[PDB]
Parts: sequence; structure tokens; C-alpha cells
Amino acid sequence: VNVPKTKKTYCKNKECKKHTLHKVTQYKKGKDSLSAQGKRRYDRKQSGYGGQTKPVFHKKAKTTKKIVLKLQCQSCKHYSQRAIKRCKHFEIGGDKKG
Amino acid sequence: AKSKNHTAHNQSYKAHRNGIKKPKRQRQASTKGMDPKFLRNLRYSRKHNV
Amino acid sequence: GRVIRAQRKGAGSVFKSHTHHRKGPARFRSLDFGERNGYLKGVVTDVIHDPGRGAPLAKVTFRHPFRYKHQKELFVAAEGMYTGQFVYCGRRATLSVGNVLPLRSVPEGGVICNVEHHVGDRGVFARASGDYAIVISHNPDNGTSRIKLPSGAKKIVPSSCRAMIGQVAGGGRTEKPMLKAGNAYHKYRVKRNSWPKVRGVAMNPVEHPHGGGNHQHIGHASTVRRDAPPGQKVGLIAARRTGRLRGQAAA
RNA sequence: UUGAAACACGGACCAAGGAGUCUGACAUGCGUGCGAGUCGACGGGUUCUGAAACCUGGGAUGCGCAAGGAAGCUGACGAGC
RNA sequence: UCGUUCGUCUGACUUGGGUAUAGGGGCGAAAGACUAAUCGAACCAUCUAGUAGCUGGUUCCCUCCGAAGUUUCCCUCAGGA
RNA sequence: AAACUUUAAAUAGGUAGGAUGGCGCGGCUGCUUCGGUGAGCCGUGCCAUGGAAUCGGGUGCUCCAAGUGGGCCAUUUUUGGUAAGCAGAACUGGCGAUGCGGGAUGAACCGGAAGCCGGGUUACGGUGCCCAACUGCGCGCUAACCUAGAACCCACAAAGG
RNA sequence: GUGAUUUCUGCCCAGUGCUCUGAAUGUCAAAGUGAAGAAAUUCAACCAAGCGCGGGUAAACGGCGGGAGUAACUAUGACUC
RNA sequence: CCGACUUUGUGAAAUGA
RNA sequence: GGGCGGAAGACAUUGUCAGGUGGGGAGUUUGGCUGGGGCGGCCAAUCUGUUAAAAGAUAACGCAGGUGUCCUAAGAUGAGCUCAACGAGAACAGAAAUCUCGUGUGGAACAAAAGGGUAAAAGCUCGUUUGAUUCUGAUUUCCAGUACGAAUACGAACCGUGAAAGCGUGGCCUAUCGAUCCUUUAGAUCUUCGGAGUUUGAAGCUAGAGGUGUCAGAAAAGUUACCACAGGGAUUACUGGCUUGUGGCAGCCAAGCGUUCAUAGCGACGUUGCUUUUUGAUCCUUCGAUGUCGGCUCUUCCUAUCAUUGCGAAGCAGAAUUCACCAAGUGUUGGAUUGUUCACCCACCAAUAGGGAACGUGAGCUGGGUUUAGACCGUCGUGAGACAGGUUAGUUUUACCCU
RNA sequence: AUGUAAA
RNA sequence: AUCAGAGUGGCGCAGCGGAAGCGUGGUGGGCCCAUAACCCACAGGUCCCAGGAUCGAAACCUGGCUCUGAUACCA
Ligand SMILES: C[C@@H]1C[C@@H]([C@H](O)CC2CC(=O)NC(=O)C2)C(=O)[C@@H](C)C1
Ligand SMILES: [Mg+2]
Ligand SMILES: [Mg+2]
Ligand SMILES: [Mg+2]
Ligand SMILES: [Mg+2]
Ligand SMILES: [Mg+2]
Ligand SMILES: [Mg+2]
Ligand SMILES: [Mg+2]
Ligand SMILES: [Mg+2]
Ligand SMILES: [Mg+2]
Ligand SMILES: [Mg+2]
Ligand SMILES: [Mg+2]
Ligand SMILES: [Mg+2]
Ligand SMILES: [Mg+2]
Ligand SMILES: [Mg+2]
Ligand SMILES: [Mg+2]
Ligand SMILES: [Mg+2]
Ligand SMILES: [Mg+2]
Ligand SMILES: [Mg+2]
Ligand SMILES: [Mg+2]
Ligand SMILES: [Mg+2]
Ligand SMILES: [Mg+2]
Ligand SMILES: [Mg+2]
Ligand SMILES: [Mg+2]
Ligand SMILES: [Mg+2]
Ligand SMILES: [Mg+2]
Ligand SMILES: [Mg+2]
Ligand SMILES: [Mg+2]
Ligand SMILES: [Mg+2]
Ligand SMILES: [Mg+2]
Ligand SMILES: [Mg+2]
Ligand SMILES: [Mg+2]
Ligand SMILES: [Mg+2]
Ligand SMILES: [Mg+2]
Ligand SMILES: [Mg+2]
Ligand SMILES: [Mg+2]
Ligand SMILES: [Mg+2]
Ligand SMILES: [Mg+2]
Ligand SMILES: [Mg+2]
Ligand SMILES: [Mg+2]
Ligand SMILES: [Mg+2]
Ligand SMILES: [Mg+2]
Ligand SMILES: [Mg+2]
Ligand SMILES: [Mg+2]
Ligand SMILES: [Mg+2]
Ligand SMILES: [Mg+2]
Ligand SMILES: [Mg+2]
Ligand SMILES: [Mg+2]
Ligand SMILES: [Mg+2]
Ligand SMILES: [Mg+2]
Ligand SMILES: [Mg+2]
Ligand SMILES: [Mg+2]
Ligand SMILES: [Mg+2]
Ligand SMILES: [Mg+2]
Ligand SMILES: [Mg+2]
Ligand SMILES: [Mg+2]
Ligand SMILES: [Mg+2]
Ligand SMILES: [Mg+2]
Ligand SMILES: [Mg+2]
Ligand SMILES: [Mg+2]
Ligand SMILES: [Mg+2]
Ligand SMILES: [Mg+2]
Ligand SMILES: [Mg+2]
Ligand SMILES: [Mg+2]
Ligand SMILES: [Mg+2]
Ligand SMILES: [Mg+2]
Ligand SMILES: [Zn+2]
Repeated sequence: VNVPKTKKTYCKNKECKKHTLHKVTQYKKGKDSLSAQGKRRYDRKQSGYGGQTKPVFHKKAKTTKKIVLKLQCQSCKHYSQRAIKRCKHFEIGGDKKG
Repeated sequence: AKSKNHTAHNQSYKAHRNGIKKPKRQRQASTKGMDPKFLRNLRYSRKHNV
Repeated sequence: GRVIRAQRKGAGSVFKSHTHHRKGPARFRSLDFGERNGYLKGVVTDVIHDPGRGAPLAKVTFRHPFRYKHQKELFVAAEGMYTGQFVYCGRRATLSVGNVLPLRSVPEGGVICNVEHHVGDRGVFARASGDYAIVISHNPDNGTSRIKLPSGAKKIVPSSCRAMIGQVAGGGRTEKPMLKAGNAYHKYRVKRNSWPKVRGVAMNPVEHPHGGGNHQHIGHASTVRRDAPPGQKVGLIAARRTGRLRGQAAA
């Protein structure tokens, strides 16, 4: 699945409010912070004896991930994100169909 | 022993013993969901009666 | 599972040494002025059989160096001692069989027995029936010496350590087949309750790692790690190899 | 139990004991008192058979009379067919 | 347990008293055997009226009304919403 | 020709058969139109013999809640199976929860549903005895030297002579 | 572990396990060090055993193949691929 | 099993700073 | 000489953290459906056609199949053209390369399964594009009329295309996907950190993703023949019941065999039945126990007759043998081997027929087999262990009640 | 690697 | 009875749609007196049978055939 490097789409930022010109990136999860409440709770709960307290997931069954496109328009430099359907082979601005 | 059972037996008998309840016909049938372009105008028109 | 036969031995309940008719410890004399700077004459009175041990034991009657009484010491018999023999104990005692000398007085190649390890620990090496240690070399800049032990292991020992000249008597005792459960039983009665021994493969899993199964077989590698927890360190502990030894493997 | 007189299970007979109770919260329904109030329930004073009864506080204790928001906050300008 | 018939009987022999090892422990010439008629985890008391979607029982009369084994979801199919 | 169809039943299915209708008049619209042009509403005034048949008070509105959530039999349609007192479905009724009269006996087949009594008449089923009712009045068929034959389900018999 | 005696114990270290060796420039914690920051903190380098990589071990656990054609009667197949 | 801190003090050299 | 004598020596070691190993040990799990369970499979999410009985709904481990994707175009729009195939034709050129004309209701194509639908299009080519966008509601489908997914119709924006009407909120429609908590991102120059501020961090609100396929979403391997408790005849194996595929039996027609001759005796292709000793199917009674194979003993009954009495027929000369009839009164044996029923031999015999009686018969026996616990071999499993594989040892209780 | 039985 | 696996040169076998090979075997020369052996050349196949999709098949899916390997247990 191919996505153009740049797409004309709506921008809800109060100062665009119109179809402007958006760059395309691909969403990658930011690395997990160690100061989140869920982590200073999971660490505390996990300390001491008792072993594993929160369940750990094993039965992975999917084989695709819903790609998220972080479209940045260059009229206010504000991102907005849109999810595309589940896909395996994904590429932004790939060589077009001949 | 076959855990799966499914019948329509007796179902009409249970249905018809408290009747097939028709909801009451109402004067001023409800306008919920009608075309809001029409409903805005109707509300304004009722607003400006004499 | 339950505690294994090999773990059960650490309590002593039925596994302590049968030590009722033993004749006391077999060891040298207390190291002192006379035995350090000269020689002491002891007369061997009788060579007794010590129950539970393969070697004869020679009772030796010294005269106490500084107070008026005898001293019945009890040595491990070196092959050759007979009642009435004078055994000499000290540094400047001549080198003859039965005498006890420091290793500073024993030339290279000498065959000795009942060796000390820390000077004065009263003799610990080469005591079993028919075992000796060969004194290999002397370093006089350290005051130390080297010896070849019965195991073939080669050890550095302090040079002021005593050692009985000769080899332990009763040699070749283990050369005779016992031919009988009887002889085995009477051997181990006066040593300790470690006989008969039941093959773990003929046990149930609850008491031995090898047990169980419709057939009699170990089931997994019979060699266990050095660090295996007790009750699992059973079999061939930390084996470096297995199989019948051939060639240099038996050197 | 779809199906018991069943070759389904319990019961030889008699007598006595024997199994939806108590407590907390909530809710509907009903009765009583008061009714934008209502509760005196923890205390206090009394109390001549009394662990009762009667009095007392409350000007804000509980609930109710205001709600929407996560929160900062804001908080019903008066109904016609 | 009894009867007859059997095995061994100088030996790894038969046995009394004293004594040691106590419960996930002991002891086992290994049968999961024995550990006080109890052992693939003794016995005694307590937590304890353990829990149970399962079996059994569930106490007076008359009058009146009076069904379901079907939908949906659930590690759900003997169950519950 | 179930996974073919031009055509195309029966049975069943949906809607309508007025008083919650219609017309006239003058008012609003931020909708709608080239536009009083529509669409809708609002105030007011008029008309509307009840607008097929039959029957009848209603869940009409609400609350709280019990039990149930193992089903089975039958006629018809019907899937798998060789068939099944077999398994799974459709419409209906019965049994379960139900006595009562008949089918000799049977949970669901036939009649029929019930307070307790007297009187009469019946349904299904019968009238030789058991057993209340006729060896009733008629007409034929059958002769079984196989236990002739004799009740919807039903307790069976065939092909063939 | 096997089980007197006699006779003999064949092949396989790929797999699992056991063990041995550590040049170091794989991975690899707490501590300890440096840098950024106003500080919490982050980032970096360094980083033990362990694992990895490399050898030994079968009287360690264990394992130990197929398909075709061929002899001058026929059959088989010494032999060959 | 091994690593660090601790009991844990003294002075000496060689390589890094 | 104020050192008891040596050894090692600030290393071992003690304590606290740190990482690895750790069935030696603890705790715990080891889904569901299911014509018993196990193995298999998915009929657990889900789509098309049929079953489905002409509205809707409608099941089975029913049937034929599909889905966990693919796509910046195979989405949106506009314009032009017509497709598969056939017919006649044109150097090399043939059955098939490229071109031209004629016919062409779709016999092509539309990403895929199957159904439906589409022809100046929903197909092919070309131009331009991103409506595959934003805000929250409403409805349909499943539905309890909850959610999710998907779809539909308006509204308020912003745009694409066309000249314009319009069309466009992804794929022509029907399937192609996801809760709470946690993490992470996007947004407001948003809200809080509760003594007041600057200031990192954190906590929020709205909208997405990280995924639960057991798909309304626990984090999870076996074995037990040493086993246990609750229960189940909702559910298996013995008997019984219905059924009779299958096992056994017997009719009808007559192509032929029977040296000639269909029917002495058979009777193929077909076809109709009977039986409940086999096996199968079911799961109706029985799991608060109906004592489970065989043999010994002993009794009774059936006929689908082996001999025995009487008969009829013959390819019946006699002898013997075959077919059938009335016929169940009488009889149907001793042994080798196997636990065996069954089998198969030796011999006698007139004959060595078949069967039923809760596969007659264990408070009648036996205990050989099978079917606990011991044990051995083999194959399997890493292991505990398994074997509808082989072998050995293995308690057989009660009557005095009623009949 | 080897060499008619056909004298 | 179900479930896998494999059907390719004469034999045993490699193969991932553009598409066929490996050893050996066979055919013709060469060396030798002659046969091997050795050197140099030559030709291969119904990619098990029958369909479909696919630019493009022997491979991809399916139906039919033949062999082999497993699982067929508690009673
Ligand atoms: C990896 C993460 C796992 C999972 C989540 O962390 C598990 C949670 C959710 C839940 O059910 N309650 C818990 O405590 C565990 C989740 O949300 C996925 C999207 C992705
Ligand atoms: Mg959060
Ligand atoms: Mg803490
Ligand atoms: Mg910790
Ligand atoms: Mg059910
Ligand atoms: Mg012993
Ligand atoms: Mg031994
Ligand atoms: Mg032994
Ligand atoms: Mg054993
Ligand atoms: Mg163990
Ligand atoms: Mg074992
Ligand atoms: Mg029942
Ligand atoms: Mg009965
Ligand atoms: Mg019971
Ligand atoms: Mg009883
Ligand atoms: Mg108040
Ligand atoms: Mg009113
Ligand atoms: Mg006796
Ligand atoms: Mg004794
Ligand atoms: Mg004793
Ligand atoms: Mg006992
Ligand atoms: Mg109780
Ligand atoms: Mg109790
Ligand atoms: Mg029950
Ligand atoms: Mg309920
Ligand atoms: Mg009609
Ligand atoms: Mg009932
Ligand atoms: Mg009457
Ligand atoms: Mg009468
Ligand atoms: Mg032995
Ligand atoms: Mg190996
Ligand atoms: Mg190895
Ligand atoms: Mg670190
Ligand atoms: Mg390292
Ligand atoms: Mg465990
Ligand atoms: Mg199950
Ligand atoms: Mg099954
Ligand atoms: Mg219909
Ligand atoms: Mg329909
Ligand atoms: Mg067009
Ligand atoms: Mg919805
Ligand atoms: Mg629009
Ligand atoms: Mg399209
Ligand atoms: Mg669409
Ligand atoms: Mg999500
Ligand atoms: Mg504060
Ligand atoms: Mg679910
Ligand atoms: Mg377990
Ligand atoms: Mg055992
Ligand atoms: Mg039959
Ligand atoms: Mg038959
Ligand atoms: Mg049953
Ligand atoms: Mg039973
Ligand atoms: Mg019983
Ligand atoms: Mg009985
Ligand atoms: Mg009984
Ligand atoms: Mg007869
Ligand atoms: Mg009996
Ligand atoms: Mg037996
Ligand atoms: Mg056994
Ligand atoms: Mg094995
Ligand atoms: Mg067996
Ligand atoms: Mg078995
Ligand atoms: Mg030759
Ligand atoms: Mg040639
Ligand atoms: Mg040649
Ligand atoms: Zn913008």
C-alpha cells in the first residue's frame, strides 16, 4: 500500500480550517517513559515477593497493524493523525504503478 | 445431550397471550430525526407567530 | 518428592561411624622442644588391629619430656615395625623405617607415610593400608618441600612438617575379592551403615531422580552440574568425561 | 425426571428434636407523623415499680431544597399545543 | 486365625531390654513398604458452621390467579444474568 | 435439475376502509421557489348520518418480583441416515401441570376439560357373555384339513400364484 | 550404573546434558565514572559470573537408512549405481 | 556461582589520568 | 627480650544489595463444542448459494465454497469508446502474433469466494485529483431492539471533478475486525498539582494506535493401573428395547449350465421378503453397583431336519447320493492343541445339525482369560507414564427370610 | 586392470 | 478408516511461475592388439492423469490414480 509524500487534506487548527497541504510520516510509538503513573504503579506492585502481578500477554493472533499517518500541514506546522486500514506492505511515496 | 437447542415452538403462543402490543397511535407524531433543515425552519416559524 | 538417601546422611541418625571398639585416634606425638631440636626414643609395645580400619596400629610408649610419667602414643603402623623396636622421633633422628622425621631430614626419593600438612597437624596424608608418599624435592629458600601423594596428586607442603619413614602396613589388602555379601556386610558393619546400596533406577520418583518408568532407565543425562541443589546433585557429580578409560585418559 | 407402580433411589414402626432466621446497605409497595422541611439517633436535665418515659440542642449533624463538568469554574431570566 | 503341605536353620541368623531418627519428616536389601488395626503424606485439636454451578430434605387448611424448557451474552452448556 | 429458470399456484404476509378528516379566511418561516411558487405551522370559521362484516372494555400506563431457560408425542412440510420408540428444523395442537368417558391395558390416539348433588340428553365407543345396550329389522360375500376374521394410532407382513 | 564365572563389549559428539579453555573488538546487572541539565533525571563509556562462540566426553541421556539393476536354465544376488 | 559496599588498617612499585 | 607456638592475611570470611542458575522445593493451570470421552476438525468471529417449506425468523460435526488480506489506485469525478465470441479478409503469418470491416443482450470485465448488478456503464483508455477529509448526532442490519463491525440518510464546514446539473464521508452491494486498565501520539498559546508564583515532570479532557482469532476480550503443560470427593444413567462399556445396513435364512422371473433339455439339480442380470444367535446405529431403563469371557453341571423349549419313522421326485437299474413333504418323539459321542466361543485334526457313530432361555446357569463351582496394586521385554514419550502388544503372581463374602 | 570354449 | 508425504531423463534424484538439470546410464569418435578405465563430443523427458486462475505452470488451488509413513485408546 502506497501513500503520497504530500496530500491535500483538512486542517482543523483554527487558523487553517481548510484543505491545506500536509506532509506524511508514519507513526512510531514513542519510547515508554519510566515516570508514567502506570509504571510507578507497576514497579511498586511488582516489588517484593509474589512474582508476576499483572498479566503478560502470550496468545498473539493478528499479523498486521493499523498504520497511523501523522499528517503535518505546512500552513501551521500542526500534526493530525489518521489511521489507514490494516496492511502488511506499506510505503509512503513509493514508485507509482506503471 | 446435544447442548444446542433452538425452537420456535410455543413462541407465538407466548407472544399472543399478552397480545401483539401495538404502541398507541399519537396525535403529533414525533419529529425526532426528521430533516434538521426543515426542523430549524419550523421552530423559527413557531417562534415568530403572532 | 521426599528427601533422598544421599541427603539423609547429614543428620547421623543411622549413618554415624560405628566407633565403639576403635582404639582412639591414630596420630603422632605433640610437636615440642625435644621432637623439634633432637630425638626421642620410643619403644613399640604392641601392634594392635584397629577395628574399622585397614591398617595395623602401633602403640608406642615414650617417656614424657618434662614430667615423670610415660606417654602411650598410638601411631599408624609402617610396614616393618615389630614389638620392642625403638622408633626415634625428632629432627636429628636417623632415617630408618618407623622413625618419624621432618621433611628437612628426608632426602629426595624417600618413601614416607602419615604426613603432616600444617606443621603439627599430627599426620594426615598416606595413612590407608599400603599407601605412601614420595618426597620429590626441597626448596630451602622457602623452607618448603614437595611430595607425590597416593592419588598421584603432587602437593607443596611446609618443610618442617613431620613424616613417618616407610609405607603403611597391610599393603595389598584390597587385592582380595570378598566373594560374599557376607564379607561385604562384615566389612561395612564396623565402618558405617552404607551398605547395601539400592540402584536409584529401581526406586520411585518421589525419592530418587532416576526412579520411575515402566522400564528401568535413568531418563536424562546421568551427569549433574557442580552447582545442582542437594537432592539433585546425584549421579556423576560434575563429570569431566565418562565411558571406560583408555590411553592417556587413565594416566 | 419428557416420562415412576417401576427391575430408579430413601422409607421396618413409634415418640421427641428438625430446615429461609438475625444483622447491614439498597430498592419498590403499603401505613403512620410531619411536610421545604424532617430526623434528638451521640450527649445533657430529669426519672419515687423502671435500662422505661418526658424535656432539652439544630444557627445549618444526615438526607432533602441545584445541577453540569475531569477540573478550574459556572450555576436554571419564569411555557405553549 | 486354624489344619495339613511347605522355606531356611551357624548364617547378610532368631530375639529381650536400653537407646537414636518424627510428618513433606523419619526409615526403607526399594514393595510407595513401615511410621500404634490409619500412609501415593500419620494422629489430635484449632482456622471451621472450609467451599460446592452437585445429591438429599425443606413442617397447617381453603380461595384466587397461574407458567417455562425459547432469544442474547458469559471458559458457557448440570450454571448465571 | 436443492445449490437452473421465462411462467408461476394454494397457504400464509403488508397496508387502507374517517371525527388524529376536509375546505374557506389571514398570519409566521432564519427552509424553498424566477415568483404566493411550494412545504410546513399558527389563529379563526365552517362542514363531515359515524363511512365494510362480526365481536369485545382495555397492558391503556407503570412498578416490584417468583419460577423457567434438560423437554417430549402427534398430522402435514422437511434435513442426515438403510432404518430407528434416531438426530436436527417449520406451522399448530396436546402431554408435561390433567383429571374424566372410549381405544382390553398405554402421558400425549378419539370425545372431552372438572366446584358438590338430583333429573334428562348426548360425544367417542358399542348392544352374544364377561359388561349397561338388540342373539333386532334387511341384503350379499366368506367355509379357513394355516390358531378363518374381527377397531384411527396399532402392534405389521410382501412380490407372486 | 551393570550384576558371579567364561567370551565380548562394535559405529555416532550432529541433538540434550556434563565439563574445559578465555586474545578480545558479541551480549551482559547493582555499584563506580564522565557529560547535559537549575535539579529530579537522561545519555554515554566501562561492565563480573552466565549465555554465545571454540574443544572433550557414549561402562553420559540416547541413536545406529532407503531405491534400483546384475551371474550363461530358473531362483537368489557375491557385484554396481 | 560470581560483582560491589562493609569489618578493611599500613607503604611500595608499575602502568591511566 | 611486656609477642603462647605456627600458617594464611587485610585476601578468605560476616552482613546488605546486585545478576545468572535453581522441578531440589512451593503455588497453580492444563478452554469449549462433540450422536460417551480421546485423537481429528472448527460447524466458537464470519460471508455467499442451498437446506428454509414463495413475507421475516429458522437448526445439525448438513451440503459447495470464502474471510484475518489486496489497493495513492483496483478511491472520486468527467470525457471518449465497447466487451467475449463468430464471419470474411491482409508479406513472411500456420490453430494462434498485427491490422480492417460486419454481426455481437453481455455469452467479457468489474482484486478475491458465490449470488446479485452494470453497456454513450458500475467495464476499457485518457485528463484532473484525494469525499480514503473535519464535528457530533440519527437510522438499518445482529439486537435484549445494548455494544462492536459494516452500511444508509440528512445537517454544519472545507474541497475534488464537470461547462453544469450533479457525483463523492473509501473499494458496485453482500465478510475482510476489537472492551476496561496500561502505554504512546494529535489538539487547545486548554485544566489541576489544593499556602502563593517562575519553572521541569506528572496528572486530565477529546480523538487515534499498541489486542485480546476461545474473536462481548483469564496470564497458564502432562500423568495417574497408587489415585480421591461430589455427582451423572443428561453420558460409555455387559444385558434388555426399537432398526436390520451388516450377519443368517427363504421366495418371484428365467440368460444360461445341466452332452439334446430353462425349472431332475442349479439358477446369472435383476427382485421380493423373513429372522434377532453375529456386527453396526441409537442412548430409552440401570452408574447411593443387576457381579462382566469361557468351561463343568443340569433343565427346558424352537425348527431354519443331521440321523431316526412314513412318503413323494430324479439325468432313482441295484448300491449310494441329491430335492422336497407330514414330521421336534428320540439321539447327536471320546480325545490332541488353545482360556478361548470359533477353529482344526484322530476315532467311533445311524448322526457326530443349528439354535433360544438377562449372549440360561459365580449366595452353583472354577478363576485359565480379562480387569487394580508387584515385575520383565518391545514400540512410543525427554519424563512421570501409555499400549484394542507379549509374560509371570495375583482374597471369588452372606441365605436362617418369602416364593 | 584384464585376455577364444571355438583345438 | 482417517491424516500426512512423494510421483521429474533409462535408474536414483535436484528444482522459488522467464520455461529443466545432477550423477549415472545410452549414442559417435579418440587411446589400446582388444575390452575396461581415461579424453573429447551427441540426444534426452507425455515434469503421475484432468481442469481452472495466473503477464507467465511441472510448481499455485482442486478432482482422479499408485505407493509409503503415522493414528486407530478407556471399556
Ligand atoms: C501490550 C498491551 C497488552 C494489553 C494490556 O496491557 C493488558 C491489560 C488489559 C487488561 O485486560 N487488564 C490488565 O490488567 C492487563 C493491551 O491493552 C494491549 C492493547 C497491548
Ligand atoms: Mg493516561
Ligand atoms: Mg518499596
Ligand atoms: Mg526483589
Ligand atoms: Mg438446552
Ligand atoms: Mg542398611
Ligand atoms: Mg556396590
Ligand atoms: Mg546395587
Ligand atoms: Mg519399581
Ligand atoms: Mg523427583
Ligand atoms: Mg526413572
Ligand atoms: Mg432419563
Ligand atoms: Mg422396569
Ligand atoms: Mg440418587
Ligand atoms: Mg431401603
Ligand atoms: Mg437541616
Ligand atoms: Mg393541556
Ligand atoms: Mg498356617
Ligand atoms: Mg533387637
Ligand atoms: Mg530392638
Ligand atoms: Mg500400619
Ligand atoms: Mg451450614
Ligand atoms: Mg463441613
Ligand atoms: Mg440434576
Ligand atoms: Mg435466571
Ligand atoms: Mg392479502
Ligand atoms: Mg418438570
Ligand atoms: Mg348425571
Ligand atoms: Mg347386559
Ligand atoms: Mg538383579
Ligand atoms: Mg551426538
Ligand atoms: Mg555434546
Ligand atoms: Mg551499571
Ligand atoms: Mg563475561
Ligand atoms: Mg511441583
Ligand atoms: Mg468437553
Ligand atoms: Mg464422539
Ligand atoms: Mg413461507
Ligand atoms: Mg424466507
Ligand atoms: Mg461515462
Ligand atoms: Mg448501533
Ligand atoms: Mg454533499
Ligand atoms: Mg471501482
Ligand atoms: Mg460503496
Ligand atoms: Mg483499540
Ligand atoms: Mg500541596
Ligand atoms: Mg465470546
Ligand atoms: Mg496436576
Ligand atoms: Mg507402583
Ligand atoms: Mg437382516
Ligand atoms: Mg442382508
Ligand atoms: Mg440414557
Ligand atoms: Mg451401573
Ligand atoms: Mg441399585
Ligand atoms: Mg442377581
Ligand atoms: Mg447386588
Ligand atoms: Mg418344519
Ligand atoms: Mg445365580
Ligand atoms: Mg489370573
Ligand atoms: Mg499390574
Ligand atoms: Mg526409549
Ligand atoms: Mg498391556
Ligand atoms: Mg489398558
Ligand atoms: Mg574379468
Ligand atoms: Mg561409446
Ligand atoms: Mg576401449
Ligand atoms: Zn494547519
